[PDB]
Amino acid sequence: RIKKISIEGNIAAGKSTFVNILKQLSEDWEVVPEPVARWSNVQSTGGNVLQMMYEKPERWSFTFQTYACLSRIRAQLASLNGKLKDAEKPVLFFERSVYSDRYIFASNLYESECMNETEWTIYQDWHDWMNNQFGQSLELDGIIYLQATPETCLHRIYLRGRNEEQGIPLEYLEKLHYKHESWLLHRTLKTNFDYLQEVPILTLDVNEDFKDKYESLVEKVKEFLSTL
Amino acid sequence: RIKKISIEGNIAAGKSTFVNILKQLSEDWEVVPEPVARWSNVQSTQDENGGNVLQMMYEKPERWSFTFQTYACLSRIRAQLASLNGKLKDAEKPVLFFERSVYSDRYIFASNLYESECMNETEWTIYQDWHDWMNNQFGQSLELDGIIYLQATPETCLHRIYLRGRNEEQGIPLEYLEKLHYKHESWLLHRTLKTNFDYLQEVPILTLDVNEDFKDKYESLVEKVKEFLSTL
Ligand SMILES: O=c1ccn([C@@H]2O[C@H](COP(=O)(O)OP(=O)(O)O)[C@@H](O)[C@H]2O)c(=O)[nH]1
Ligand SMILES: O=c1ccn([C@@H]2O[C@H](COP(=O)(O)OP(=O)(O)O)[C@@H](O)[C@H]2O)c(=O)[nH]1
Ligand SMILES: O=c1ccn([C@H]2C[C@H](O)[C@@H](COP(=O)(O)O)O2)c(=O)[nH]1
Ligand SMILES: O=c1ccn([C@H]2C[C@H](O)[C@@H](COP(=O)(O)O)O2)c(=O)[nH]1
Ligand SMILES: [Mg+2]
Ligand SMILES: [Mg+2]
Repeated sequence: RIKKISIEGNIAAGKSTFVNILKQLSEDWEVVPEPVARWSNVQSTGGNVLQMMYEKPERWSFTFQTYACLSRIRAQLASLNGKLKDAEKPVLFFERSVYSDRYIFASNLYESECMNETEWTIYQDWHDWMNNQFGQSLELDGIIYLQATPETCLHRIYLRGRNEEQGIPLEYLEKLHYKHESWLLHRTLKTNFDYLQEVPILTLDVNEDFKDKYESLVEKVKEFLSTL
Repeated sequence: RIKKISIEGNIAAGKSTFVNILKQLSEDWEVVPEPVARWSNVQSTQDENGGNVLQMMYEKPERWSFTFQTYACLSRIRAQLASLNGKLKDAEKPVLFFERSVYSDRYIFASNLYESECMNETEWTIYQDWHDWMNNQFGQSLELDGIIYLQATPETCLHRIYLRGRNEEQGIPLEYLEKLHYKHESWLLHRTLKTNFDYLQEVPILTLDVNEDFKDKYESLVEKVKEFLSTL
């Protein structure tokens, strides 16, 4: 019975950065980071299935997207049962969606011919099902679109220095950025999950370095939150 | 209220052949076959010609062992779960026969493919958690009440595989069948296969020797089933 909100955007736009700005001096706010740490070592509930994916996508992209998405829905679900339901005015923020996996990233790869048509049918059969009983409660109350041009994104992918993702072309980020605008701005993107069409969208321009200029966005979120 | 019973055995032992003799036998009896149909042609799940993932897994197992086993298990979990909600729930002595359980998927077919090196370490690591957590979530509904093992020599299975005519599996070596036979015997007969799900060790099994052609001489066996069920 908490306000579940997704912090969405591109590769190193600054999601995890703002997620940690929000984790701070907000007792009624706790964040759920995408398991990009647990995708790096694949062990018992290591091996790098993200690097394997980035390396031979026309091979591991499917195995990966499946593990990636499962790890999300596992962590997301588990967070609420525990944590702090008792607090009076709670908000739980999710680094990425279960939807962004299927509709922006896994779709992207399929189109980029990394996912065999039959790999795509399976992924979808799987996803449309995982989010029925497990992603039942786990439904969204709002999405925060951290907008950043693919241009800055690329500099900030290096600025990070994550080696698996250093061989990323602007053209890739560019093709992602378009799936984003199509989903969260223009809203031309059509999903199987029909409630998602109506839910709110706070667009924030994170092109301008917000590391020590966070105080404005946080006001604009506190606003967006009063709404829901 | 619904008794759940697994019909287990090696490839082409006579699971469906046996399960259809019992489906006819009573009104309070119903079967849940394995979705080999949706594996042969992978479709978009529509209600009011897709690839063959089983053929893919066969011709190049290095590549489709994991992909198939995941789909295979999902489709099973999906199908089974569906049967319980069906209209036959209100009856006196209603049983359910399942063509293979979610345990044979992992502990026989998936594990062997990992032993045969077709599926890599991290491919295996992923499978297991997935199968664990997924199965554990909403687990109570699917617990078996008993298992029926249809015992046939790997050579009988090779004959029945040929008797069937499944193009894709017409290349299955004796050794493959021989390997799977050992994993069934280990689990369902010698009862030495340790599985994560602990309830299993306490479920009653009924082993039958389908080495002789039962399409005709089924009378003896059924009566055994009937009495095995009276003791559940
Ligand atoms: O105001 C900011 C926010 C982020 N970053 C850089 O952006 C990356 C962090 O982005 P993050 O991983 O948080 O975003 P996500 O990957 O979740 O999109 C790193 O390179 C940071 O140094 C930056 O330089 N200034
Ligand atoms: O006593 C028997 C049992 C089976 N079969 C044939 O053997 C093949 C494999 O049987 P089935 O599909 O039932 O085996 P399963 O794969 O279900 O264990 C089929 O063509 C059956 O008609 C047969 O001729 N006689
Ligand atoms: O559905 C997803 C989600 C994430 N990623 C990868 C992209 C990034 O390299 C890595 C971490 O995400 P960012 O925080 O860098 O966006 O996750 C995918 O490939 N597919
Ligand atoms: O978990 C499974 C289940 C089935 N099969 C294969 C073996 C058979 O060729 C076919 C199913 O038919 P029978 O098991 O009914 O023979 O799928 C597997 O490899 N793994
Ligand atoms: Mg990240
Ligand atoms: Mg069969």
